[PDB]
Amino acid sequence: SVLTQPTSVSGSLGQRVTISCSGSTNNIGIVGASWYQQLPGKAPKLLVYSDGNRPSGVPDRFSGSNSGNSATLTITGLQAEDEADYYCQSFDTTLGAAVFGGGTHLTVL
Amino acid sequence: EVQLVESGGDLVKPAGSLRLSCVASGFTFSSYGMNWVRQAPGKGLQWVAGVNSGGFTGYADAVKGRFTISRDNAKNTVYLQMNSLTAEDTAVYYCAKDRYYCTGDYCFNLIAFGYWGQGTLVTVSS
Amino acid sequence: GVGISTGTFNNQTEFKFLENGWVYITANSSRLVHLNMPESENYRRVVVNNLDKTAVNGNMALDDTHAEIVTPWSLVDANAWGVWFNPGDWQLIVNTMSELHLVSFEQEIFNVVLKTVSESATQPPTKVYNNDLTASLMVALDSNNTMPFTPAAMRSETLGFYPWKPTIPTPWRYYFQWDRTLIPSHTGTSGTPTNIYHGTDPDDVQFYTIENSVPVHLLRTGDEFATGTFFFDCKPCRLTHTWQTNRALGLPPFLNSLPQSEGGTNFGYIGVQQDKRRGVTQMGNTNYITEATIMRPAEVGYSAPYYSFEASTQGPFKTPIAAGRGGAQTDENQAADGDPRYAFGRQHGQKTTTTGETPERFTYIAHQDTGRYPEGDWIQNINFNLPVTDDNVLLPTDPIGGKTGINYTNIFNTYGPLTALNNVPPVYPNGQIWDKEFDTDLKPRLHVNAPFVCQNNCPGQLFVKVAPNLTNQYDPDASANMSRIVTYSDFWWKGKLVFKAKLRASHTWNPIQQMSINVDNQFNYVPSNIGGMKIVYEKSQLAPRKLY
Amino acid sequence: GVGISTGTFNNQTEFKFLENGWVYITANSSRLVHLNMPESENYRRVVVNN
Repeated sequence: SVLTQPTSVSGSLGQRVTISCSGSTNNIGIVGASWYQQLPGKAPKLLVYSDGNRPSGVPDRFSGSNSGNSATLTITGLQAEDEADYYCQSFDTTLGAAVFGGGTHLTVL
Repeated sequence: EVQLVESGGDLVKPAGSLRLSCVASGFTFSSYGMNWVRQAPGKGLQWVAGVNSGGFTGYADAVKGRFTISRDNAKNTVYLQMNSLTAEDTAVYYCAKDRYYCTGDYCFNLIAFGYWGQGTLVTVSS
Repeated sequence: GVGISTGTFNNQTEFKFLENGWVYITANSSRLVHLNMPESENYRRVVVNNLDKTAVNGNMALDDTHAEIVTPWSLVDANAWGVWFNPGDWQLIVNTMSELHLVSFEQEIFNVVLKTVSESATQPPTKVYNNDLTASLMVALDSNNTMPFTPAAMRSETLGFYPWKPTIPTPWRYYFQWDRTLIPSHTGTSGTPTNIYHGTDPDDVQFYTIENSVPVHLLRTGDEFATGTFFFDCKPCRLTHTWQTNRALGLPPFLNSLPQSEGGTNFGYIGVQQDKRRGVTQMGNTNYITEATIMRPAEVGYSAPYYSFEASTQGPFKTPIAAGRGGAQTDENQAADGDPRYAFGRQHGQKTTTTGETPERFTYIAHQDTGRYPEGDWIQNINFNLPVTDDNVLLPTDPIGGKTGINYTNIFNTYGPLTALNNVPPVYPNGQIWDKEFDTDLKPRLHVNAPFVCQNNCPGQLFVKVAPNLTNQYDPDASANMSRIVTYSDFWWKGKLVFKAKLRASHTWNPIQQMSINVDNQFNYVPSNIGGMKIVYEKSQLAPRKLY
Repeated sequence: GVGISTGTFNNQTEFKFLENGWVYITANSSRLVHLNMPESENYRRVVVNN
């Protein structure tokens, strides 16, 4: 199993942007998405929990939502440092395995 | 704060075996499950395995039956024995710890979270 | 006779067993006690008023103001666990015993030595300590419990926990009556709310003195004083804990479909649609029967307005609660209210080779789950239409009074005719063993400080003093401080506490948890190379027991 | 009789204390044994040589 994601997304400095992920009843419809950010060559760092909360030190810009078999991540006040690859994550209740999305690259203009 | 470290990644011939190691500090290693996640150069992520406190283990089908994961609760260390490696296993491997304390067979290995370590690189070729 | 001894030092613990699985635990403790002469012989009425600290808005919790009488007497208190049992004996009691009773208590003062100091004042400093064979140690056993009861454990001012280290007694004081008001504030309130101290109302004034209330025994360097055995009347203490919460009381539901292979995901299934289940519930306006909604005999544990501060004539105090959080055993950061925190020093556990005034602390996470997890509670409108809408459920995340960090659970109480709760576990070594029952018409069900509480009366306190060793220039008409010869007394103390305990029995296929030495805790029970010792806290209710 | 039971099942491990710190340990152990008839009603003298 796998979660679908868009290949890439673009946004201008200071504007808002959105990213989406899709799954199924047994991965997203039961356990919400957790969004990760990966800088070039670095280990990824989480942005938003399925709980809807953010870890300590994560800017308020990011926020996440969930609806049925899909989830969505948004950035408010897009900044140059936000240019990175992003991934959705969930848990396939049937296979009992963590399922990671296909990844998305965000471009800051 | 939670800190994880990894070692053991190296270039190795196809087949054979290789053994990774990840070490932890700052949190109660016993109460939390530990997971490995891997990513090929420029490719997406893929969960490898997880091991709850009781010695119960979980694996993805891509490795299920090939790799064997374990823990040493007395040293906050987890090991991943990667037998029967093939070229497709070439990837970077990271060590993670779930957010929510958990133990036993019925325990989900990884739900959401982990202070992922710096990771170790692995290549299979000859 | 000056040259004759009057007692024997004995710090042994004996386990004489009996029929029917009972053991008589006689714990003998001896100590060398060191007592100086009191700073003054006069009973002082003193007032503490930390106006500077409490004037800062939002620090009301830091209030310390009070009134006390400072007496010239020192109190010998052996009402702590470490005074009596060493780590090994505690291991034995907690691992092999199920219940523990209190039987008797004795103590005596023997081998009294009184010495006087002379300083030469010569340019190279030097001094001499000389014996005073006719000097006396004043001893007063308050057998009638006439003086206010002042258990030293609450302040970590009890006798020491090592036989080979001498110990001091504690300067004795007791509370006067003060009327004090303090309106709480926050960092943001304007000006300064009232922080006033009013004084004493004449109808609550009680000035006690040892001299006018208790016989005083004048022990010279060859005398002895023995209190006499006291016998207790307390209820039994349990060395086993309860895990069953309300969700674990009674018969589970029959699982009409069961797993067929081992696997983390191979759960079971009750197998019947919820609105179609047979059972009994108190919720008369629904047909859903669920583990959260199925009838249970009663309530295990209760919720309280935790961190409530309540004001009375003497100022704010924290509303005490019986038990703490549930599941906090896995995370120290969630100790929260209920579970006690002990601060203590080198007489009572702290690594004896540590410099500074910082005390070792631990919070005692209990083993019994008569607790609560406030983040999971919810109040929902009576209609119980599900899933619940925003307006029909009050969640632990919702505001109270508009304060974003005060939720309904902070002002919530669920104590009723159905609450089943347990007594507090003993805390080794800084815990208290026994306490006196309040002299109120209606009495509390338990004390949060000590496991054993006393029905009729129990042991009298022991007060010590050095007699006035006057110089030849005494003049009772003088207004100045009375000129005394510097004198101090070293007397041996021996006590005997007799317990009655029952030997546990294996009730289950599986082993239970026990206190055990391991490669981690190893160096907590042996002296350091330079000879320093420590006593780490130990659990007392490891073995589980069936609540229902 | 054919229709009457001739014994009672029992596992219980009973601890009974005496004076002077001794304890009696009575260990009851009860099983159900299953016994097929032997392969041959004769004794056999056999050699194994690997």
